[PDB]
Amino acid sequence: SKWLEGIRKWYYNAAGFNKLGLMRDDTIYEDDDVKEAIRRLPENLYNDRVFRIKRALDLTMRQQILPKEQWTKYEEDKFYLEPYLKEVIRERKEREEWAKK
Amino acid sequence: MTNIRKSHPLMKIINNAFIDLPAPSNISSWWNFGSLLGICLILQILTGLFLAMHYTSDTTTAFSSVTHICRDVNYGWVIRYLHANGASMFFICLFIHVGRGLYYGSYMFLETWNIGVVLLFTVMATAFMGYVLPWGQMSFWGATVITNLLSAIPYIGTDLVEWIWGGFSVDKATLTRFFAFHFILPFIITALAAVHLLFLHETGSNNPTGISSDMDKIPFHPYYTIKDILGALFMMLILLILVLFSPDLLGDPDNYTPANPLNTPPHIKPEWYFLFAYAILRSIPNKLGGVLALVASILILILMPMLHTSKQRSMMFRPLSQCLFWMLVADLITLTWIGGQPVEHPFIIIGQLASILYFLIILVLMPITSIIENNLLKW
Amino acid sequence: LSRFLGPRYRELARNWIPTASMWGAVGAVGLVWATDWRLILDWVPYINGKF
Amino acid sequence: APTLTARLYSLLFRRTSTFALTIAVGALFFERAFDQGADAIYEHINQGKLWKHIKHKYEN
Amino acid sequence: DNMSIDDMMFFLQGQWMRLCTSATESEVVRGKNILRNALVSHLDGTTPVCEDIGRSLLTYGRRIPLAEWESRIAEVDASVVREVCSKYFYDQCPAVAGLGPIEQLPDYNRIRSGMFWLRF
Amino acid sequence: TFLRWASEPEHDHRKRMGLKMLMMMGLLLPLVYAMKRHKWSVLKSRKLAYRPP
Amino acid sequence: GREFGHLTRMRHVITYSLSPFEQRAFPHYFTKGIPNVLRRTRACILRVAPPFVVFYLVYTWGTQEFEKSKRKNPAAYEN
Ligand code: HEM
Ligand code: HEM
Repeated sequence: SKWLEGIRKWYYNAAGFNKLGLMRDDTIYEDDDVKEAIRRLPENLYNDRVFRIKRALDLTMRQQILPKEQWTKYEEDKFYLEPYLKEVIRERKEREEWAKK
Repeated sequence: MTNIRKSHPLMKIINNAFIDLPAPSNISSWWNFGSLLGICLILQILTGLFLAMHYTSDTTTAFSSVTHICRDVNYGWVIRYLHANGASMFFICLFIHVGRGLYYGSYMFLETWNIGVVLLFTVMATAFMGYVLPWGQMSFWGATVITNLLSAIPYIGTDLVEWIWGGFSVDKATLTRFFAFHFILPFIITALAAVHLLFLHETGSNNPTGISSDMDKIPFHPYYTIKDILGALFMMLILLILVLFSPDLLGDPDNYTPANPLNTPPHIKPEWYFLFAYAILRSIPNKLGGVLALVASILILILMPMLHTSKQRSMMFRPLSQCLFWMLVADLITLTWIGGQPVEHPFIIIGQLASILYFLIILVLMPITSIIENNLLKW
Repeated sequence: LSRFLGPRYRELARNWIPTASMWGAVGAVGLVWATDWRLILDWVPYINGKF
Repeated sequence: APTLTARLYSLLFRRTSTFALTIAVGALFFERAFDQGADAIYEHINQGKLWKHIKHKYEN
Repeated sequence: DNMSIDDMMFFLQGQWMRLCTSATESEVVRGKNILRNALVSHLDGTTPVCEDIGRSLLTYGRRIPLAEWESRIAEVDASVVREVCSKYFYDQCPAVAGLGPIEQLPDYNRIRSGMFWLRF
Repeated sequence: TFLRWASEPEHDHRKRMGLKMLMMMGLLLPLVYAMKRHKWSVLKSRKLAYRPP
Repeated sequence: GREFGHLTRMRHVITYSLSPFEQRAFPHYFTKGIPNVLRRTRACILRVAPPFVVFYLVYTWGTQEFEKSKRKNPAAYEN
């Protein structure tokens, strides 16, 4: 596990979404399941996601990166969207299975 | 009362297109290459129209007409070399735009991407037909080889080739047909580009981070208008450098000799933008296999959206995918270089390996790498 | 392909196969008719008079 | 005490009409001046080669 | 409304520029009459009169009599209005504060561009 | 030299136009860049603050 | 469809901006710009350069090998 966690942390630091203040779920592609998951988010998390995204887009606009002390840590990254996305995908799978037979 | 910009129908369309279009605030200079392509298309249309006022499509007078444009039409050389080097700048911008689409996941816009692939095919056809028009040795023999490639198609290849030729081989009929087609196609390109922009505006524009930028949209008129003008100025600088300092840098010298159908030039190579496809064609020993590989090289952009497996649209946050992407770009440069070089022991194997690596990177290595990245992110 | 692998889609394929076969025949005849494909047209009795 | 730039604004740049007229006149004079200067530079760089530099020898 | 902010801003800036560039005598007379009525109506009752006295002493150092206000209003003409509006409103960077669903509110570059007319 | 003149009779004129375009671009590109920066400074200096209730 | 009014829903995000005429076009252009360019180059180079390094190696090897191929082989004329 520790070796796997090490390589995962290496990839996390290699990717730059922590540098821009974004969390992992902030960087997911907005497909229809993801759109429904975003729609279902509670207001606080939705507003926080919107602001983090806006701040990141602003930083990329000026080709700057957030100060290192403000970088999102690997441990403190919270997968807020993941439960909602799993629920949405489960509902879609159930609908597809019913359609199959 | 109403503002005429928002209410008059033509002005309404123009406003929604390039005045009040909500554009992401973080699009980079890689997002100016599309406007650069549009400017290149308009410039090519104007320059080609002025060239055609002095160009004659008969074989007896084609080369003499080109010489007349170069030496006797006032500022004719400016127009001619503007066209010749603007084609190269056109393909530079096309390749850069395709690379931007691959890198930032812009291919997820399915309709825009497919219309863009159609535009790429039409532009490559226009360039090939235009190159025949000066009727030099390179024009004649490159046309012969590229058209002869179609004969590999089973059971209809000979008939299709002879129909396109208008005869048994490339001759006056083929030259006149290519002139007519090279004239008409750019306007079809403009129409397809209009459809392209329509589909793009339907879904907006993807930003470099790959995340939806509806929160951070800015008007197009007060920002990207001046940004694109600046890009146009830089592109014009590069183009005028080519035109006024190295007018023959990107053109083969042999095309300045009148076409001799009985003697071939020492080297028969297509223009530089076609060189990677030419190398892929030469890589496969079988003729039909080579033609199919050449078609698949471009058609793989159609399959690119299906191949997408990463949970992230853009490669900005995917380092391994970036390594693969730059390997692909280097491989394309390698293919261009090999297509330039003669078919011999060192170049053949490098070309074969390069083509295999191109198809492998696009089809297998990239999706598996994206899956690995998804696992690494615990997605 | 995962979604379209079930009993209903297999039934749906069977329902539309006769229609798909019929349209394919329309394409087959149209191609031969438009191209005047002598290979196929020689077998047809009356049209064989063309050649 | 207005600076030169403020004076220029308040005189010509305030209203678009005077701005455009200034742009046009500047365009004409700049065209003349730049043409003269650049031609001088090119001639000096290529001094001794240009036909205009050697026509006198073969003329008359 | 959220979808009418841009239009209203356009019309407001258009009115500003119209006053700056091509004001007319009739609307000037209307504005002067409205100002006279506002001045006379406001200074009615002990509370507003005392407020005006105190504020005028603090600011103007003197309570400007209504006759002086009338004379100054009467001096105003279309030329005066155009001059002062061009000085304070034309090609001047504005200060904008927005609250609520203000997404349609034009970006500051557009707002500043509206402060001048390319025709004038 | 004569053959080069024959092949490219616009050589000297091409060089003159190239010099002129180099000077004109050296003038314009900084100026158009300055205009772009002037328009973009509002966004570049923009400060966004999240103030949740 | 996609118009500024109804693009998305955002709340409690306050943005402060300055007039272009009140701010400098090139603020700290070289003092800050050059370090930022160096940082961007450092981040990108490890991913970008190695493929082109491999291409350069391949190109040099191919050119040299072709030149050797054209060159005469003494053993062919030993007899
Ligand atoms: C995307 C647009 C275009 C591309 C990429 C393109 C490409 C080319 C190329 C590569 C050449 C060879 C020039 C040379 O060998 O020096 C050429 C020549 C020519 N094209 Fe185009 N062309 C385009 C549009 C047009 C249009 C719209 C016209 C006419 C309305 C036109 C008319 C000509 C003519 C007359 C020539 C002969 C110039 C010469 O002999 O050097 N072209 N074109
Ligand atoms: C003459 C050729 C072309 C013209 C005139 C043209 C025009 C444009 C323009 C004006 C844009 C918007 C500006 C921008 O996004 O940078 C654009 C974007 C785009 N084009 Fe092209 N294009 C051409 C070739 C292509 C090709 C060959 C492809 C794909 C193989 C393509 C696919 C796309 C895509 C996916 C976008 C979306 C980019 C984004 O959303 O960031 N286009 N095109």
